[PDB]
Amino acid sequence: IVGGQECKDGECPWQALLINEENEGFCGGTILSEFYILTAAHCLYQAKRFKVRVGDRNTEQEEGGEAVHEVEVVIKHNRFTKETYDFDIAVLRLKTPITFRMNVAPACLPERDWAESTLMTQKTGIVSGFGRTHEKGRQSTRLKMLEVPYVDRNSCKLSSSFIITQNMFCAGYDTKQEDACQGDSGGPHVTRFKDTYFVTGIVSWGEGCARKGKYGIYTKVTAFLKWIDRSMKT
Amino acid sequence: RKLCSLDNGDCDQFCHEEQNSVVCSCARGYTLADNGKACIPTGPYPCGKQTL
Ligand SMILES: C[C@@H](C(=O)N1CCC(=O)N(C)CC1)N1CC[C@H](NS(=O)(=O)c2ccc3cc(Cl)ccc3c2)C1=O
Ligand SMILES: [Ca+2]
Repeated sequence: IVGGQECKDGECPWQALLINEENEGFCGGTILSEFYILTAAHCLYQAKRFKVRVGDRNTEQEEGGEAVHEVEVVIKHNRFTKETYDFDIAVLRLKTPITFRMNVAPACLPERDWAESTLMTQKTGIVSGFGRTHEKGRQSTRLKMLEVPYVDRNSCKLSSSFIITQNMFCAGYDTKQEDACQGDSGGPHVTRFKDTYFVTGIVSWGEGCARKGKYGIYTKVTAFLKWIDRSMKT
Repeated sequence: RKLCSLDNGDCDQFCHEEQNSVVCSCARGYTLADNGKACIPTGPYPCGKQTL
């Protein structure tokens, strides 16, 4: 996350971190329930074997709220394509259930019509992660969050060098130097409604980070709610 | 602006229009309150809530 603020105690409890064989974070995820994590399909090609860490706000200290979970089943959308990042979504079923506590809680899955008419029409959403704090730097050891305005669909298509499909949406800023960045992929885009946070997007891709005339591109969760529901039942 | 377009039909969470009237509902792990509008967490760590 470029710009934004540190997630303070309990503020981003649905954040999940995918960590490789060497215990380094490489992608984010969103806690959906005690057994399931939502992430980006493109993150699945970033490591051979991986685990999921929850409750971690600082990757340098061992507090006692952090827990590592092994993945039992990886459910990748069958239409995911490397070429365009269309269908950039996956659901992970964990081997053991997540214990909810301070800094560990699920985000809510909204109903489709209501999310489209009420959540995605809000001014802003919130993206979070342990990704780079600058386009060329290293991963953040602190969890960060950033308020990102929803971008007009016409504007986004005009700004982009690549196709923005109906499974994607844009958020962020035209020139203001704030955006998600490398390593934030797969993490949560949530929208607040009456002090309740609903999953609305998955951090997917961008033409660099916080570049002038460019926005962040997110997987449109509302297009996959039935898919997600089906994935969490088997 | 009428029904669900009017301040979310006064619903805490999901709003639907059925037969010209508002019907509120809630996310999994919440129960609809007696007033049929508010959503009450069924147990600890309800989805979508910042912790403490
Ligand atoms: C265009 C896209 C790319 O090469 N691909 C792969 C193929 C392609 O051409 N597509 C359009 C799909 C995306 N790329 C190029 C660089 C960039 N990588 S990144 O690590 O800086 C990155 C990753 C995720 C991001 C998410 C948000 Cl919301 C904002 C910025 C991000 C920056 C990146 O993602
Ligand atoms: Ca820690």
